[PDB]
Amino acid sequence: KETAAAKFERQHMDSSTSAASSSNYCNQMMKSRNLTKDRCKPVNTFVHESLADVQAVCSQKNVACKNGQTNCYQSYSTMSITDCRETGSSKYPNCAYKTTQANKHIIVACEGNPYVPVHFDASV
Ligand SMILES: *c1cc(*)c([N+](=O)[O-])cc1[N+](=O)[O-]
Repeated sequence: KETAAAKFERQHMDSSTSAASSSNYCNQMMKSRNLTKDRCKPVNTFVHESLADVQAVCSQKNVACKNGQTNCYQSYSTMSITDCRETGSSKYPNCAYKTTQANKHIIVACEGNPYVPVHFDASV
């Protein structure tokens, strides 16, 4: 029902800001995107770039994915990202996150026609 593409946008895209606003950013975002309904994801990354710049990653630098496949692409530039990692005080359903601001290259796996991002592989 929710495509892999759509799930990518829900889990990782945040074009509404240039960077995380407060230390509570990950707590608010994890909750509002419903990323903590099933369990507390241990880590998550949000990307603060336009959808078009992120989709364009699929025509950028081709690299190997962690699983060894070859449909992974690294952004030519660094992108503004927010790192969310569970704190020592997190127990489902009361997940808790540390928000960290970063600027790094993103690596995503792409698939389909249109060829779009479906999985966030790593940040470099
Ligand atoms: C989406 C986001 C997180 C998880 N999870 O298992 O942590 C699963 C899904 N999903 O669409 O299955």
